[PDB]
Amino acid sequence: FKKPPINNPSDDATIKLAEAAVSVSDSMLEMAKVEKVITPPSKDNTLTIPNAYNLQARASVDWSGPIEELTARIAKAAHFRFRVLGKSPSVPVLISISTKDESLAEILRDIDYQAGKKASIHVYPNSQVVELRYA
Amino acid sequence: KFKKPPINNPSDDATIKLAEAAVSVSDSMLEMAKVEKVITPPSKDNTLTIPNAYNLQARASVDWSGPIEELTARIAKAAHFRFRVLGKSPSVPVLISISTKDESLAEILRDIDYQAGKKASIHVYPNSQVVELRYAKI
Amino acid sequence: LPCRVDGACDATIIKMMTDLNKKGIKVASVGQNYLISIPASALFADQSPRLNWASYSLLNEIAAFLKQFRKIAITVTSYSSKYVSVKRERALTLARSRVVSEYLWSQGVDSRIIFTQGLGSDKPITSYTLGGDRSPNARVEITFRRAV
Amino acid sequence: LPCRVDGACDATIIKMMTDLNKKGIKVASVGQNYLISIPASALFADQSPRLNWASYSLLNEIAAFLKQFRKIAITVTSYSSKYVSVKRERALTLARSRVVSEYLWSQGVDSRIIFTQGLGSDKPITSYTLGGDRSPNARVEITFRRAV
Amino acid sequence: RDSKRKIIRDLQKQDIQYVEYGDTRTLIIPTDKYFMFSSPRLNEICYPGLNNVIRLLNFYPQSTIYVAGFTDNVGSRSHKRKLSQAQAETMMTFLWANGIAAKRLKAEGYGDKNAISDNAIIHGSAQNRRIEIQWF
Amino acid sequence: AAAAAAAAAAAAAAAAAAAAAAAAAAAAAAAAAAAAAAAAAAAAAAAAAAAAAAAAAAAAAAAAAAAAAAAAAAAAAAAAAAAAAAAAAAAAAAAAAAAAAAAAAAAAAAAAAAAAAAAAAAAAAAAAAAAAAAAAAAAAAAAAAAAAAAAAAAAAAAAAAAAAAAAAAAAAAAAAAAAAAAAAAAAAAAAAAAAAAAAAAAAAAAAAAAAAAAAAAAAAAAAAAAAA
Amino acid sequence: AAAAAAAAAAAAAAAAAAAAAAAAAAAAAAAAAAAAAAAAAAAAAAAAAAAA
Amino acid sequence: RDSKRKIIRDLQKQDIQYVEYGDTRTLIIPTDKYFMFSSPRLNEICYPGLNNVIRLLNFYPQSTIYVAGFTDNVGSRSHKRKLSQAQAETMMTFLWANGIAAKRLKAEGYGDKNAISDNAIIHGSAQNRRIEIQWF
Repeated sequence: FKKPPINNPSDDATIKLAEAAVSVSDSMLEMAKVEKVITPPSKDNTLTIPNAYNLQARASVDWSGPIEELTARIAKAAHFRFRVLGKSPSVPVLISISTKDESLAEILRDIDYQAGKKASIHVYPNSQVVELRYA
Repeated sequence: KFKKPPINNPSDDATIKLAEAAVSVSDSMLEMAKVEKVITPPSKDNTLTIPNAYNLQARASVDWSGPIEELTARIAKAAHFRFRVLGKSPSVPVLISISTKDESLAEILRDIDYQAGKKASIHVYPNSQVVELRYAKI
Repeated sequence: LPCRVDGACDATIIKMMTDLNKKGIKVASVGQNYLISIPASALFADQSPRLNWASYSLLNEIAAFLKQFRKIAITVTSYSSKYVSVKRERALTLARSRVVSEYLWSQGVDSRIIFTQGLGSDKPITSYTLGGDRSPNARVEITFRRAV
Repeated sequence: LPCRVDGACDATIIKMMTDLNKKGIKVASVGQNYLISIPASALFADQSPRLNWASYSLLNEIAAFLKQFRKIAITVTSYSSKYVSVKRERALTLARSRVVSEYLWSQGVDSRIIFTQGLGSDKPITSYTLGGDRSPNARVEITFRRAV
Repeated sequence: RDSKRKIIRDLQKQDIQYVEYGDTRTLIIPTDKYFMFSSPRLNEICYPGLNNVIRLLNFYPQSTIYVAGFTDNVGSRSHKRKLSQAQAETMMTFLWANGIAAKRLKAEGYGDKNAISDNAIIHGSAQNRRIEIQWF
Repeated sequence: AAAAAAAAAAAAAAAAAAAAAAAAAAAAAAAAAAAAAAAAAAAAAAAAAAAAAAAAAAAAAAAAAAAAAAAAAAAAAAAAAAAAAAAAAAAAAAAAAAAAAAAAAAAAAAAAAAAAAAAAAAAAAAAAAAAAAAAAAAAAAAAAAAAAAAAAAAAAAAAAAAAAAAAAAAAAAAAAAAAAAAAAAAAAAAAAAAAAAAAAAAAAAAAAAAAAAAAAAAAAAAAAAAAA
Repeated sequence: AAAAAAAAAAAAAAAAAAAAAAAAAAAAAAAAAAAAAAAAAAAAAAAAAAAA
Repeated sequence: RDSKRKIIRDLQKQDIQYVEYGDTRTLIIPTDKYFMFSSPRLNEICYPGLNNVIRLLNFYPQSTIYVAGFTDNVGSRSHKRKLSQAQAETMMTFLWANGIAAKRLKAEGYGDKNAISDNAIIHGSAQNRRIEIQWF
């Protein structure tokens, strides 16, 4: 022998309350469907994982501040050269990564992300150089 | 002997007037959602940015009202997907509240992705095994 | 006043834990990871995703045991021995675990997530492969971690 | 003070409802749609728009049953079996229903509308077509919805 | 004690309406106690109503069966229609799987478009949430 | 007793005897070729009312419309029928090619029946203890009564399906809008999630919805389709 | 290796078994694809499935 | 009184867990009472737990032996790994020196990477500090 559910709508008002809960909750969801506009992954603008074996080492960083200096250091932690193209403005592009262990290619993906469109990162792994670009 | 069919439990007037508020706010809710979905058509869903996977086709049932970090970390931990974030979290918490029963993990992440609309988004990269949660730029 | 007991007592926890181990549902208790292991003979019919009617009593002290703990995510995962193929097998065990978690959140858990999944004898606890659901490999397991 | 009962009691409602079903006037009670179905043998003479004198007693607990409910529109519609033509038949059933609604608003209804109409066996409740007004198809029906 | 008057008297006891109406015979089954909530999963604890309704309609083995599902005013009209259609359709499969031949049966869902009570009141909308079973 | 020619015979209700190895290609309009052995026909014909029957060693390849098909011992057909089909077999094998509308199929023996296109309205398939039917294009109301220890495999995208398996049968169904399943000691595999699904399992019975996990976009079980 | 129909954009396919639907507005009549039994007629231009 | 149920009952008495699990059998030994502190020196006063665990695994003389060491959240990850590795490795030498043949055994150290409880609470981290002994 089995039981009915415990918080079951077992009651002629509470069924109406809970059918309205299902109606509001899914009507919330297609509100979220219509205003949630996305990126397509083929047009996402963010940096990939650059699949180089120096960039799959295993790093650890706690920092807030101006973008160029973590990227210079993860170039020299990655044994990569560091180029900068563009001009850094008077207000600096400020990021924060506080991760106690993750992988340093995914640093550079979160760097490119938290830069956004104030700056950008590329990397060329055959030449082993990280570049930081402005706009 | 005469009997109407539904002889339910004794309800009280609290949930009587809660229910008949709840239906008027439900119909005002769906007439709003009808207006929004007609005067901008939804271009595109999120099945392209969260695509399904074998070992993401497990199922779960979840009630949850906290922030999105702990829930998406638990989904990816039981999906055997490495979870990461992009972007730092805002000081106000992006709070979701998922109350569903028996949905696949891929569609649960799609509901999480929709409910955190324009504050975060979930991306799943299934030829790798990562679930990322990325915050907004603001 | 604040509550001393949270609708549960430790004497009743070990009373259900002895009674479940006497009826053969083996409760492992490692750290705060709790495992209750249920043979699929003791719940379902053979090679079926269907409960027997008497086995909801077994699910009754499973659910009343799951009353007693503060828990965040129960995961329920099922696997049996080989019957036709691994694809038919994984469909069976996915339906198997999703049926027993549908009954467990019909009943009382204070869990926030039940994850539920099934595998195709990919993790078998003995090498002795006697038959169908009478195998001790053919089992569902309900594992969680007791929060604080 | 405001009134508790509105000139009616539920014990008297089911007392008239059992008594009307014992005398063969069948009271269907679906939701708040109420149907009382009256065979045309039990009121009129055969193929006539004329009441018998004893059948106003049957109309007496029909009208005293219709005291008991708060109602907005009673519709009374009559139909019998085929006698000459459907045109003569629909004239018969229109006169039939308008005569019984003339007596029902001579008597006490608290209805605001009685709609009243007749049909030409266009809706017959059995396929067995024995005769004239002794057919169980040959009937008037009084349907309404009990307001709040 | 195995007959019509016995089984209709205990369907009154487990609160399913029946109407005798000429040739048309109609069971009104509440979805609120014979379905788990807002779902086409049958309320499995209420099996003796389901066995007693199928025990009743072994008595009419040549009639075509209309089965129809009903909701109340909540939700979108699509949700009304698909939920009523799903519940009527799974009651139709219950009668087919308890042994009525499939071309006797007809499942159809109304999103309260017949509406045997008003949806503005609680107990009336509880009466509106139902399955009708008609046959001849 | 061979008959192999391309002509206009056109009126033959030919119930031939044994060893009638007729590989004809003639324009047989009013045709009913109920051969009894050794048929090895590879024609390009047009019949449109054929109530064909075929006994043992009947290999055929025809582009003609039939009306009824009967199998007796063992065969291998490849026919292109068009309009309607009343088909029955006995321990044989059969294949058909073009768009047919098979209303009823009763297989009470070991029948390896295949149809590459079945566009019907109500296909009632009754199976008994040995057969193997594999018919797949598009039905509108499928009624698969497998009373059988046998198999009914399908990728037939039916709009409504009603499959009942009685004693260790195995049926592979695919329902578009309506799924109706009853199983008893047997297996019913649902290869597509319907718009509304309902499945009931008896003693030791498995209605497992064995769709392929990791599809391109596997649609999840919604609120109207989530059964246990 | 498909078999199209003459109506508004239906096509059977005989790789293993399919009865899918096209669009017939971009006119991808390549007649050359990788048809699979997972509802995917992956043609030269685009991909087609059993439409719903 | 010389058997399995006797020796598992007194390993319950000197507070070492055992699990029966199909073929997998696992002893959970607390490092906090079976090792002197933050060291791979065995807690020599607690010899009857060590004799009783080796008296238990004379009963399985063909199984390969996995032995693994565990810590909690304190210290560097290198200190976690080398301390857990050192304690698992010296329990492996204890079983080898009490007479199990060396290619049955496998010592491996996890710096709480399996973590059978949370390290945020005192008694839970006490449960995390352990040695697992698995065999088949």
